[PDB]
Amino acid sequence: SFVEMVDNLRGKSGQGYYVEMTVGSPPQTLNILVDTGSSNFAVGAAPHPFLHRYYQRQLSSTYRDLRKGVYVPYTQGKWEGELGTDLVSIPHGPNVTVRANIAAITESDKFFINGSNWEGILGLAYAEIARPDDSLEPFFDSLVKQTHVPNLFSLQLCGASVGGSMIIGGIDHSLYTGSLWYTPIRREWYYEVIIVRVEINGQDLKMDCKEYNYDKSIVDSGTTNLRLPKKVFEAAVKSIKAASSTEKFPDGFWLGEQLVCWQAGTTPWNIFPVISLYLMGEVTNQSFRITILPQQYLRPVQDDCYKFAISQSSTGTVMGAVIMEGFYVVFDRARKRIGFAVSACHVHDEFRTAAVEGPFVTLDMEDCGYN
Ligand SMILES: CCCN(CCC)C(=O)c1cc(C(N)=O)cc(C(=O)N[C@@H](Cc2cc(F)cc(F)c2)[C@H](O)CNCc2cccc(OC)c2)c1
Repeated sequence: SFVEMVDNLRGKSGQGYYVEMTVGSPPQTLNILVDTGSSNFAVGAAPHPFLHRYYQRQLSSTYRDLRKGVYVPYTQGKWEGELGTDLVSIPHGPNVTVRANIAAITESDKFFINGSNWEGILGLAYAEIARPDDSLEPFFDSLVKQTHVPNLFSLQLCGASVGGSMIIGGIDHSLYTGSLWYTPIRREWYYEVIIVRVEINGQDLKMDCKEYNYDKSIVDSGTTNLRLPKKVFEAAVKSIKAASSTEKFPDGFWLGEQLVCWQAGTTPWNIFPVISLYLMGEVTNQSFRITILPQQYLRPVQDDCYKFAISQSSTGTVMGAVIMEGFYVVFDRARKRIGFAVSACHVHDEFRTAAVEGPFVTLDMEDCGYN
């Protein structure tokens, strides 16, 4: 826990959350995107149309070239660069300084975002998915090994300019209400989890639960939307369409292409269903659920306009930012588990509320994992 880290994240809707950090000596301040969906720490190290500032190795007395190139291909985009090590600090984070690996970005493609206000990315996931390979120690591992910071961190992402908190080294009890519910981290590469059941407005989607994790399911703060496998995505859109059949929307809408609008303050929230994702518990045949409100998957962009924040995937389920926003998420690396709880900055609806509830009985949860 720590009071100094409570409101240390900012960003703008759909553009990711970022925390401030400093690299080098003397300290070079840079806004770094918080990403539990990758494992590389990378910062702009050369001009780019979208970068307001960038890491200048030359000006840091502590830089150290590792003399190795590097590139990382995300679903979204990619960047290329040169590996090295330098001293890093998080102003509004723990009170420590560590020498970590740093990918100085020299070239990028569809990575940086115009007006995002961040110039680097902090992959908080495990070594196994780090580039060039799992020998390039990710930041958090370095932090844990060099300092006493406990091997744990939590994220409180709040919707709307946007903000939230990244509690390094623990859990801050003033950021959530109710009980925390844990789901096992299936394997230490991405923050993989297993979804055992899915319901829309109470109705079980009735799909073989292997489909829910077809390929895999991960907790990705570096992705905006809720990303579902083809078969699942189709099932939901069909279910969500019917629920809101009272009104009609262009196909481009359900495809995330064109937004929809309503006379300011008249958004028909009630016609959009809640989605319940049931996760594997810590005990035998036990699980729990987190419920998302349409206020979470209908991202805001005169009138009130929104984008359908649920898109299909070819790489498994992705519990993105919009899914994390309603809750306080705990990445308990030490106990290989992820905890969920109603956030202090939860979404609102006079007649409905996002939640984390348990316990539930769910037989054969192991069969839900894909192989
Ligand atoms: C956060 C800003 C919001 N953006 C920004 C662009 C509009 C999104 O909404 C978005 C949409 C999509 C999509 N439409 O599918 C994909 C990504 C994405 O790829 N994010 C990674 C971090 C990242 C943020 C960034 F802003 C730009 C960027 F290029 C990448 C993340 O790490 C992916 N983890 C899974 C993984 C897959 C393959 C390879 C891996 O290797 C480790 C990991 C982000």
